[PDB]
Amino acid sequence: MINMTRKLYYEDAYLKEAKGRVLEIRDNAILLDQTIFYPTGGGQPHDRGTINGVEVLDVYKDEEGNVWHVVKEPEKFKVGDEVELKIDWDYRYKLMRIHTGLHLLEHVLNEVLGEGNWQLVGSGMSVEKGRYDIAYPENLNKYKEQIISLFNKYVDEGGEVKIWWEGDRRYTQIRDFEVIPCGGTHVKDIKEIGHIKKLKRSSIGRGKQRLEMWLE
Ligand SMILES: [Zn+2]
Repeated sequence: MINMTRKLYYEDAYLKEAKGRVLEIRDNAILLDQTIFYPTGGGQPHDRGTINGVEVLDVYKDEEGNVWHVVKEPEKFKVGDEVELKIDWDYRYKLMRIHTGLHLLEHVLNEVLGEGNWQLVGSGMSVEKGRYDIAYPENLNKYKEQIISLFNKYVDEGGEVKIWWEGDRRYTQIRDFEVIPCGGTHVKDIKEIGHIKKLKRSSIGRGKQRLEMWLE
């Protein structure tokens, strides 16, 4: 079935610039059939950049999961032909390190707090920091330092972050750690993440704690 806008970022291979035919249009929407521009959802913001040197402001998906690229100059595009794609690599790559960071934080937390003794409740990330909302009885702070040293240690050692599909479902995994059902864009190796720049703990309420992490 090709009625689904083929995606390239899932195959990323870190490809920065892309080129693919063009499909229908809306007010600002620009349905396509090729793209390196990651839509949204899963806590990983829509990376950005330029499509034909044009300004991309929003990038999401439709019910059938069709990537629409909300641009600034919609009055410079037809309705069928072909175009070039350019994405803010850095803003992208610095998101992968972050997103891949969170998965590692998941394992690390398992090791330190004990797999089972805590519950992930919320997630998501900004362009600079990442957030992991959790539900754990003890005031996390008493683990700040043990967590960071462990996060980093794994980093240095590095490890392959393999990814795959099992039909219409995509799974990911770091080394021999947790196998996660995430749907974002990850680095190929965690050594490509970097040590923690800062790990702030805060109480979000209802007894839920929030780990915000920053990378060097
Ligand atoms: Zn995730």
